[PDB]
Amino acid sequence: NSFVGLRVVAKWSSNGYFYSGKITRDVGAGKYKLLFDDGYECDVLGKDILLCDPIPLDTEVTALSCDEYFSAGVVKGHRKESGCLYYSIEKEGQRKWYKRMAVILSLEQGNRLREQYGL
Amino acid sequence: NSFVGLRVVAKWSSNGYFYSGKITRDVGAGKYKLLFDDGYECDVLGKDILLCDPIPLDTEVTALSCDEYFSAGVVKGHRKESGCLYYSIEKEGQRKWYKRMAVILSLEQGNRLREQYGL
Repeated sequence: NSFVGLRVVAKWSSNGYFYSGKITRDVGAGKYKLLFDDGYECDVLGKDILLCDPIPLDTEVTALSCDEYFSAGVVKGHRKESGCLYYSIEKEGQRKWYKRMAVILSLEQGNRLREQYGL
Repeated sequence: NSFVGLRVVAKWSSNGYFYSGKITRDVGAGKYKLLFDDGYECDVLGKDILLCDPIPLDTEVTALSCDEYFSAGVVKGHRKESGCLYYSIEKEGQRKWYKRMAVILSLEQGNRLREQYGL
């Protein structure tokens, strides 16, 4: 049951989005240190951490982009190119590719995925 | 007079990068509430906030990319298309376009700009 170095989607704020990152260390009491893709390293409780290296397909997510700001869409495909992972988020009936860090889950979506994928 | 609604590059961690965002509110004691482009809204001290809506040209920055991870480069141009702003970061003698959220300043790089652009 090694959970070190596994990419996970976890929230680091009491009321915030579930941002993507990777587990850098497994501390006691189920509190894992996560280095997030944006460079912020901090400790997060297992409940707040979702063990989803590939974002599940056909899962509602929040896509962050300069255009449309914080849109809501559904994953409709994955594409790993030269290590870079992209998710095909369908917003308003239109599929667009978003980087791993450009896709984060809302509180409701994170809670929905916690039941199945939750540390 | 007011700094609210002005894009700024500020750090929200004691030892962290200067992430881009926008001032959502001006609170007392020079402590401004910033909504960052990643959706994290929190209060930041004026020292940690850099007033640079367009990232300064010919300024050393840290480009975050899936490939090359946290590379370092220098801005060599800007391009705003349909609101989306891209910076031409020159890494290893090669100019590559990065989104606004894809470019963040390091501790030393951000400090170097504090003397000029610092709240």
